[PDB]
Amino acid sequence: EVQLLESGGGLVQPGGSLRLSCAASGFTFSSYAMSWVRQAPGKGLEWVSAISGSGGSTYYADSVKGRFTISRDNSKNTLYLQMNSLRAEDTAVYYCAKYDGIYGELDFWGQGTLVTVSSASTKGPSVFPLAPSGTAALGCLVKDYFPEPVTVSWNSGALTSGVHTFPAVLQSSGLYSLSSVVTVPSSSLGTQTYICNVNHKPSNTKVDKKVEPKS
Amino acid sequence: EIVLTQSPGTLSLSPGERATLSCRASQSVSSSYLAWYQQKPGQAPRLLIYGASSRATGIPDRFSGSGSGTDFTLTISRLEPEDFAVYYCQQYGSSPLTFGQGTKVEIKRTVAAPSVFIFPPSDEQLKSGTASVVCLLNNFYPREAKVQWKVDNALQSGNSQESVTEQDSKDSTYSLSSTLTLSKADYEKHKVYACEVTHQGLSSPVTKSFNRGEC
Ligand SMILES: [Cl-]
Repeated sequence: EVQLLESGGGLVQPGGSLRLSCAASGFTFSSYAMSWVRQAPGKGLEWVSAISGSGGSTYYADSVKGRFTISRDNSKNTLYLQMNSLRAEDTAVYYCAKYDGIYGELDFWGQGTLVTVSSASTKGPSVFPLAPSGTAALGCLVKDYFPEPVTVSWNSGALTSGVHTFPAVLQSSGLYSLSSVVTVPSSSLGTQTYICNVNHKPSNTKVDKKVEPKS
Repeated sequence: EIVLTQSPGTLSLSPGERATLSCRASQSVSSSYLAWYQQKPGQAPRLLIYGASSRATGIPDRFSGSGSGTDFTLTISRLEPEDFAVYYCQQYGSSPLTFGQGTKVEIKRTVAAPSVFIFPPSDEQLKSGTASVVCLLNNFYPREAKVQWKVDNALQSGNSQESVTEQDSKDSTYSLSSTLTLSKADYEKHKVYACEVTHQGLSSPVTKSFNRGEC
């Protein structure tokens, strides 16, 4: 099966540089033109750059010309995007994608890697309880972290039913915040233990927060 | 560049029903070089249609495309559960290639009112000089709902943020989290913290509240 596996994304400084990689398998890589396409958070898809099969021809969007360089190493089955002079507006999920050799359209996309461009430092989240007071609701507020992402699980994965982990919001401070909630039998509140397991890998934060009724 | 406008922004339909999506170009698309992509949340785009009307290999019969010049159509004759996703059109006849803003095809189900819960800020957070108040609207349809914050009957503005989950795979509902952010000093100045919810599934608005400093 055809696969395109992306890597090299993460948090970087304005004016800084970053290199993305796209590892191709399951087809003769050197026979096809390749592309990078970006999706800024919550917005549309924007084509970034393209390269011929041999690497002899390269193409760029106006918004990245002179700063980004597309390249490939056919002996490694790898496509590259060298992003120099980065700006906040370059913040996006970046996709590598293959061009159809016969018909010309993009026919296969990689899963994408998040690139965040900001002067702000990595920051682990504070995790606060959302205490419960038929059906009861409880959760965890995961506040003031940077960059994305975090993961949340309940009771080390044992509790999944009725769980809603919300998309993070970006606050004016420039830090993210999300809630994760679960609805449970209100009779279970006294006997059953509820713990939210929060991971923020960029800051190596691991927090297990027990959520209890407050009196 | 060629601008692609898709309509409608959202389509609410039931499984088994017909879906018709429109993609209008600001200039004539060359040689019907227009593609349609499917994208599910957190996933890479998947090619459905190339050349305005040609099904990609592996794409089921139910998907078809038509059109020329400036007006293009994607048709899904009979919606399967897995067909509910975002759909983009894309022109590649004139560089740079460009994408429409996408049409979301959502499951239409019976009107369900939200279960509303309010959460006070924890004692732990209050030590940091900030108070976050959270309002949960659980398992509702349709997606539109209105949340008003009231602090001792005073309407709040400019100090809350919302996020909504993706449509639930089991019951087809949405959930919404709203967070009111106050300095501790402002939080301490008032008693009644209230979240007022307006929704189609409610005959009149639903208020959930608590008083600061009362078990
Ligand atoms: Cl080529």
